[PDB]
Amino acid sequence: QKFFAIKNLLLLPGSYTYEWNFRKDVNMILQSSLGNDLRVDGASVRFDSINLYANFFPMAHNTASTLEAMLRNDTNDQSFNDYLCAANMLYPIPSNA
Amino acid sequence: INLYANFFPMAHNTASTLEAMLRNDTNDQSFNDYLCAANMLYPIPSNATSVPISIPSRNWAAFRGWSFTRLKTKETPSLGSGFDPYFTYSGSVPYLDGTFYLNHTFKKVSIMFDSSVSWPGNDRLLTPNEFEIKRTVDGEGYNVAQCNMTKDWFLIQMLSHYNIGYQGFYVPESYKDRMYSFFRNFQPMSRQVVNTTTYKEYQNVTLPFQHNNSGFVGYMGPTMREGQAYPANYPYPLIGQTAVPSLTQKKFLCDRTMWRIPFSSNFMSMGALTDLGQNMLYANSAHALDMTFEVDPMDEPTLLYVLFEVFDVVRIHQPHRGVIEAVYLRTPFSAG
Amino acid sequence: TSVPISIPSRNWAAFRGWSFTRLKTKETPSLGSGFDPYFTYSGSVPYLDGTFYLNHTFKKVSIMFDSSVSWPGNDRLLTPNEFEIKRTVDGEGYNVAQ
Amino acid sequence: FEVDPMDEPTLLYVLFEVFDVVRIHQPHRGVIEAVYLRTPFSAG
Amino acid sequence: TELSYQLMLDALGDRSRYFSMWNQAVDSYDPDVRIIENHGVEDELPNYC
Amino acid sequence: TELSYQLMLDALGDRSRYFSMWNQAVDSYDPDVRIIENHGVEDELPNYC
Amino acid sequence: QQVDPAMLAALQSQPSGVTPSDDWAAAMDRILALTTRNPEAFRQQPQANRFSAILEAVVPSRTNPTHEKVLAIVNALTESKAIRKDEAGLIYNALLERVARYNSTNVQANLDRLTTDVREAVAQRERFMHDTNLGSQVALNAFLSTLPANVPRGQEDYVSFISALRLLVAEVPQSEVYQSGPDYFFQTSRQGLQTVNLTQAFKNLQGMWGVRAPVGDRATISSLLTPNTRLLLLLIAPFTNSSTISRDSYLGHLITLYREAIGQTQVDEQTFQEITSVSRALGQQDTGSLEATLNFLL
Amino acid sequence: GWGLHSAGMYGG
Amino acid sequence: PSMMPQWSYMHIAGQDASEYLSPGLVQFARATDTYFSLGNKFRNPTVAPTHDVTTDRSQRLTLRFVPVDREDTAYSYKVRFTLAVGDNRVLDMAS
Amino acid sequence: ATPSMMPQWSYMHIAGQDASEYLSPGLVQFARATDTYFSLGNKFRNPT
Amino acid sequence: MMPQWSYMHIAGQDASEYLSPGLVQFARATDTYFSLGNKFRNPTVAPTHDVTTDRSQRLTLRFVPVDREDTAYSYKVRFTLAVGDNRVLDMAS
Amino acid sequence: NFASLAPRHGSRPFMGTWNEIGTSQLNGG
Amino acid sequence: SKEIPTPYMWSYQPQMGLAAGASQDYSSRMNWLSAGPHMIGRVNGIRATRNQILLEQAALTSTPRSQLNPPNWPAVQVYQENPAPTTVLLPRDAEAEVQMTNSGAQLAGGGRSSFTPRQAYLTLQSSSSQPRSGGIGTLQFVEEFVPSVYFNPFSGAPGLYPDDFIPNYDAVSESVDGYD
Repeated sequence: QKFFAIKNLLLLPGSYTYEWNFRKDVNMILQSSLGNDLRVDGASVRFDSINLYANFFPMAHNTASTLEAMLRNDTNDQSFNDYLCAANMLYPIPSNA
Repeated sequence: INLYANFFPMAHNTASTLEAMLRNDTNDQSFNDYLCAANMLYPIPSNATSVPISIPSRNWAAFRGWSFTRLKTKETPSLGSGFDPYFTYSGSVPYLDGTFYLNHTFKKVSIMFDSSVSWPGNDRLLTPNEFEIKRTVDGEGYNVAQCNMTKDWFLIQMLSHYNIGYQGFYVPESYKDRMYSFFRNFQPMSRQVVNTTTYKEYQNVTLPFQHNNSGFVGYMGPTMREGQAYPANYPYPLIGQTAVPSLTQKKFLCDRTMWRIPFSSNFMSMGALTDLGQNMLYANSAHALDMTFEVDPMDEPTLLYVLFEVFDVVRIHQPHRGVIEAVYLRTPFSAG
Repeated sequence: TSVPISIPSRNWAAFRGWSFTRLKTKETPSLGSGFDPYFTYSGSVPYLDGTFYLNHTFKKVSIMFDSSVSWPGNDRLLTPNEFEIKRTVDGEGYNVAQ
Repeated sequence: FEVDPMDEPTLLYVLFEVFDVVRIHQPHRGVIEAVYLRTPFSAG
Repeated sequence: TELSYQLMLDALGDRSRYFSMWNQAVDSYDPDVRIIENHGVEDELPNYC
Repeated sequence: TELSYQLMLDALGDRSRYFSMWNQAVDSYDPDVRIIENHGVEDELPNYC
Repeated sequence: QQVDPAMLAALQSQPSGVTPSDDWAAAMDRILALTTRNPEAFRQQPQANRFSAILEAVVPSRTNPTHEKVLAIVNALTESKAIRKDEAGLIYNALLERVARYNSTNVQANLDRLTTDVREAVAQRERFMHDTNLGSQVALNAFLSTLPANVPRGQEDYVSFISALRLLVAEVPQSEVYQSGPDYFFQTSRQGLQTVNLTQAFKNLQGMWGVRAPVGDRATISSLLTPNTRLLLLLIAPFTNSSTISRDSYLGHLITLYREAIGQTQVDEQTFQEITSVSRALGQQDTGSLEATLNFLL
Repeated sequence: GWGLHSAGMYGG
Repeated sequence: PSMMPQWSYMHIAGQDASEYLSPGLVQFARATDTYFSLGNKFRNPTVAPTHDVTTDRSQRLTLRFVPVDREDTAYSYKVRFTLAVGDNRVLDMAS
Repeated sequence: ATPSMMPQWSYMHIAGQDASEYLSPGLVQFARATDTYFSLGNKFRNPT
Repeated sequence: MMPQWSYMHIAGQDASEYLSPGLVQFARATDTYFSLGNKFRNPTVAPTHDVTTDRSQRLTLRFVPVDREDTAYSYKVRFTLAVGDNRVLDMAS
Repeated sequence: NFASLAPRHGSRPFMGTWNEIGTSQLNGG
Repeated sequence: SKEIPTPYMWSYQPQMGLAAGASQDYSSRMNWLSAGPHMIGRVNGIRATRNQILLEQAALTSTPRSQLNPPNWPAVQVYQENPAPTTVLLPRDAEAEVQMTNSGAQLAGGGRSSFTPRQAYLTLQSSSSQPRSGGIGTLQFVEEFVPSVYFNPFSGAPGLYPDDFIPNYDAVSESVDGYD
C-alpha cells in the first residue's frame, strides 16, 4: 500500500469499505532482463485469492480509549504529505527533434 | 604463561580518593553477563520429531524469554568435564562459538503453563495454541517472503530483535542488523522440481545413469574423461516450449543466530524485565511448563539448546584493602 | 538425575531442620491403604525399619526460600548456593574424609 | 536435589524434621482428652 | 505514487540491502558494464595446454 | 560464558574487522557456498587453444 | 489528582500553541508586539507564519465546540465511575452521534448548561467526602432507628454511647457502615480490617449498661462479653472523654482502661522509634534488634 | 551526553 | 545486604546509575569522560512499564480477512474488504 | 466535519505551528511517552 | 596562561566566549545553509593538577606464576597479582 | 535574536548546538 | 470462627520487596478436635491472646498507612544507609612536590614526606546522591507487616474487602496482570 493518504493512517475503529482494483496486465507486471515483448509470447498471471493481512497493536483500553476519544476532534486531526509531491507532464519530442 | 596488567598512572592524590570513594557500600560496582542465560541441553534421539520437556513448578520472577536452537551431539562437548572422551570432532562448536546452522530444521513450539493453558498469552497469534515456523503443507496460506515461514512466527520474531512490525516493515536499520542477528541471515529461496503425477513421461534416473557433458567429464568422479559426445539427459527443462510441469518446493535459510521468543504482551523489547515478568501472577507462585517442540527428523544425534534467559547480575565491592566480595544472583532458576 | 521439589508458602515457625535419604519402589506401601498390592517385595523395609542403604547416592542439595534467598545463610559456605554431598570429579581438593 | 542415577525407579524421601507435641488430660473419671499439635504441617 | 514510494524508501531505508517480502530491492548494474573500465588482459605469460 | 564473550563483541562494536592481539576474528562463509547463486556460465564465445 | 474534568477536556482538545481561532486575546497580544517576555518576536517570523496568523486574528474562524463540550461530560461521568474507563471511547463515539443527530440551537446550549453543574454543582462530591454520608450518617441513622430506646438499667449512658458513636463515623471520612445480610457492620477503613459485627455487639451490650461491677473481676467476661464488642469498645475509646460513662460502671472498667492501653502505645511507639534507630548508631545485630525490644514493651 | 553511564543486555 | 530487596541490591530494576552513587563519584565520573573511561560498570536498569501500557482484553494480535465481492476481469481484478476494526484495537495502516 | 473556514496554508499545516504546538497537550504527552515502542510522530506534519 | 597565547587563542578562553555574543548568536542560527564553524579556533587544555603521576610508577608490569601444576589434559596456573595503595587496576586490560 | 535568518521548523527557529561555532581539529586532538 | 480468626500471615517477596499477598495461617493450628469442653474453651482462650498480642504489636511497630501492601514505598518511610563521611588521607600534596622533580630530583619509594612539611587530607560524603524508594528490605518486612488479624472476615462490599490478600493482585490496577 503505497498511496500517501493510506500509507500511514491511524484507524480509529469502525467498519471501512476498502474497494480495490488489481492489475492483470502481464505486459507490465513482469520486468525483463531483455526488454522483450511480453503478452505476445504467452505469459499469463492469474489470481486465486487475495487476503488482507493487517497487524494490530495491542494498546490498553485505559490508554486507547483516551486515544480514540481525542483524535475525533478537529485539532488532533492528522495530516500527511506525499513524497515528491509529484506532477508529471510528459511533453512529446517527435523524431530527432 | 604470565600476566600483563596495564595500570593507569593515576596521581597519588586522586588515586587514593578513588581508592576510598569506591571503598563504600553504595558506589559498589555491579556487572552481569551479556547473554544472561540458563543454558541446558536436550537430546533428540534418532530421527524423532516430538521432544517435550516439563520442568517442575517454580518462580518466574522477571523471566525474560526463551531462545532455542539446534546442534549435533558429535559436534559438541559437555563442559561439565574438564576432559571429554567420546569426542573426536574439531571444528566450530555451536555450543561455544555462535555458530548455529540447524535453525531452519525446526517445525513447532508449543508452550503450556501448568500443563493447563497455552502461552501465546491470551490468544495473540493466528493458531494460538502453538508457534508454527514451518508450514510445509498448503492449507490456506500464512507464508512469508516465498519460504514456509509463517506470519504466525513473523511477528513474534522479526519484532523481537528490532521492535518493528506493528507500524510497518522495512530494512530494519543499518546499526541493528548485527552479524549474530536475524535479518542479515534470513535468506529465503525457492526452486522448482519437475512434476511426477500430472503426466506419464517422468522416469527418474540414478547417478550411474544420470549424465550430461558426456565424453567430456569422467564417469562418476574427478577421473580422466571418457565416453561419447552425446545429448544431455538429466535436467528436465523448465524453459521454453518443452514446458514440462513442475511442483514447487521451498525452504529458508537462517543460520548464525538463534530463534528468539520474547516474554511480553506486544512481544517488543520495551526493557530488561518486561511487564509479563513484572506482574504479581508470575512473581508469587510456582508454574511448570509442558513446553513441547517438534523438529525435522535428522539422522545424526541432535541436542536441543534452549536458553531460558534470566538475569545474571553480580554485585561486587572491596570493603577494605586486600578484601574483595561478590554476591551472586541469577533470577530465576537461581541455583546450579 | 535430579528432582527439584517446591512446597508452597507456609508458616516456618517451630521448624527444626531437614532429613533425607532414598528408597527403592518395592520397599514402601502406598500409605493410603492398609493393604498395598504393589509391595510384592519382602525384605527389610527402610520406611518402617529405619534401616537405610542409599545414603551415599547424592550430590548438590539446594535449599532456597522463595527461589531467591539461598539458604546456607549469606554465602556461608565454599559454594554460596548448594550443599555439596559428593564432589566426584576433580578440581580443588574439597574432598575430605578420604 | 542431585542423585547418582540407578536403573530402578527409586522414590526419594525427604524427612521434614518438623515439630510435634501432645497434651493429654483427664478432667473426670471416664473421659480422656487430648489437644494434639504439630507445627508446621498442622490440622485444625 | 508508484514512483513516489520507489525513492521514498531511498531516504528512509538502507537502499542497497534486500528484502524479500515487500520484494524491495534495487535494479542496478555494476559500473564495470555500463562504464567499461578497460585495462587489457592479465598477460606476460605463455600459458600452455 | 565462553559463548557470552561472543555475541557481545558483535553488539558492542564492529565484528567484521580482523583484530589480531586477542584474535577477534569471525566465522563467516562467503555467500557463494551456502547459497549457490546459480548463473549458468557467461560463455557465449568459443576460445581456441 | 485533578479537581475539575472540563480542564482535562480543555487539555485534550485545545491547541497547545496559541491560535487566534480559539484564544484571540492571546494571539493578538503578540502580533502588535506588546508582551512582557520576548516582545520582539513576531516581526522576525517570515511571510509563512505571519499571514497564517495575522489574517486569522483580525477575522477569526468559526469552529464547532460540539466535539469539545462532550469531553467535558464524558470525562465528568468517568471521574465518578459511572462508566468503565475501558468504555469511554464507545460512549463518546455514541454521544457525538447523538448530539449531531438531534442537534439544534437548544442542545448546543443544553450541553453548555451541563458542563457547569459538573463543575460548580459537583461540589456535593467534594461535600460528602468530608461529611461522609455516603455510608456513615444516613446508613447509620437506619441503625439508630433499629435499636430499642428502652433500656432498663442505665437509660442515660445508652444514649450517650451512640451519641459518641455517631461522632465516630462523622469525624472519620474513611469509615463507613452498610447493610449486608440481615445485620449491619462497621469497618474503620476502606481496604481495612477490624470489621465489627455491629448488630451482634449492641445485642451483647443490651442488658449490660448497668452493672456497677467491682474492681476485682477480670476473667469473667469470656462468657459475658464478645471480643468484637471488646473491639468496638476499642474503636470508641479515642472519641470518648471522661464524662460519658463516669467511673463505676463496668464500661468504666473497660472504656477508661482501653484509653490507658492506647495511652501506652501512643508514647511507647516513640520509645520504639528510638530503639530501632540506635541499633545502627552503635552497631547492633538487626536480627536481635527486635526480639528483646518487643519483650520490653509488651 | 556528558558522562551518561549505560548497561545493555541481550536483545536491545 | 538485607536492608534492600534483591532487585535493588543488584539494580536489576530500581534507580538510575547517576542516582545511587555517592556525589563524590558522579562529579568524578563525568570529569574523566575523555581519558579514563568509567561508563562501563554501574548498571542502568530498564523497567518496561506495566499498568495500562498494553492490553488485557485478549485482542487478536493480527488477523486475516477473506475478500467479500471478488470478481474476475480479463485485464483488471476488482475486490473490496470490510475491514471491521471494532470499538478498540487501533490500526497503523502501514503494516 | 464542518467546513471550518481557514486559509489553505494553515488548514493543511504548510505554514503553521508544529506537532509540538497545534496538537493537544494530552496528545503530545502521549506522543512523547509512547515514542519508545509505539511511534506515531510521522503522522502529525512537521512543516518547514 | 601566557597572554601571547590567550590573544592567539592557542589556550584559555573558548570559541563560544571570546567571540562577541552577537556572533555566537549568529552562527547557531545559520548552520543549515551558511556555516562559519570552520574559522574560529576552539582550544583545549588537557589539565594538569593530579592527572599524571610523578613518583616512579611503572605503567605495565609483567606478573608471574608461582607453582604451576600439571595433569595430562589440563594446566593450572596460580598467580599472585597485587597492586598497592595506588595505580587502581582496570582489569579489562 | 536574529530569528529572521534561521530556517524555522514550524514556529520555533532551528537554533543549533554550541559546538557549531568553533573547531579543534588538530593532529591527535 | 468469625470472632477468633486464625490470622492472615503475609509472605515476603525477595525480588520486589513488596508483600506477596497474605494467606490464612495453616501451619500452627492446634488439633483440638479430640478435646472436650474444659480445653476447647482454653484453646480458644489462647488464640484470643495472639489475636490481641498481634494488635498491640501492630500499633507499636508498623507504620500507620492507608494502603497496606503498597506498590511503591516513599523515600522517608524506608530505612536508608548514612555512614560516616569517608576521611581520605592524601599522601603527598603535589603543590610543592612537582617543584621538587623540576629541580631535578627523581622520586621513588612510597612527616609523611621529608621534603614537604605539610599534609592535607580531605573528607567527602559517603551516602547516595538520592535516597532510595520503591521496595523495602527483609528487616523492614520483619518490622512491618505483622500478621493481620482480620475480624468478621469478608463481610462487606466489593472493593471494601482487603483485595491485597489475594496473592496475585496489582495494588494500582484493580486487576491481576495475568498471562498477558
